[PDB]
Parts: sequence; structure tokens; C-alpha cells
Amino acid sequence: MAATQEEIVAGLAEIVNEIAGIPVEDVKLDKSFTDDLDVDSLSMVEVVVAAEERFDVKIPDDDVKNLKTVGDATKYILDHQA
Repeated sequence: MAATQEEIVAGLAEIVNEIAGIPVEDVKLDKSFTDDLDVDSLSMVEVVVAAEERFDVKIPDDDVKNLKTVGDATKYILDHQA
């Protein structure tokens, strides 16, 4: 189902908090997954893929490691959302 930036960000934030610990309000399209989120390529792909499918979007598993920011993910999720 189609969710916009803040909607999907909330669901994304909630889930990255499971991986590392960026506050739900701190989750922005400007903070880097690898840097700010302090997440690992595997780590991000694990629970953040669990985050993609929960809104019903389609992105390749490994592709989450390609996005260096949480926001880069979101916009890609926002482009490829169903």
C-alpha cells in the first residue's frame, strides 16, 4: 500500500531502532545508514528489508546495502512502492 515519506519513515525508523538505535524522530533522508545509523550492510538488509515488505514495496534484498543513507532507501522505496 502506498505510504508517503513520513508514513514509511515512521515504519522504517521503528525498525532500524531494532538494528542500531536512531530515534524515530532523528530518522531523516539526510542521515547515512552506514555512518549515522551505524548500521552494517547485513544488518540494514535484514531488518530494513523487513521494513520494506511491511509497506509492500519491491526492492532487491542486496540493494539495501547499496543505499548509503536511510533516506536514499526511503525515496527508492517510495518510487518502487505498491
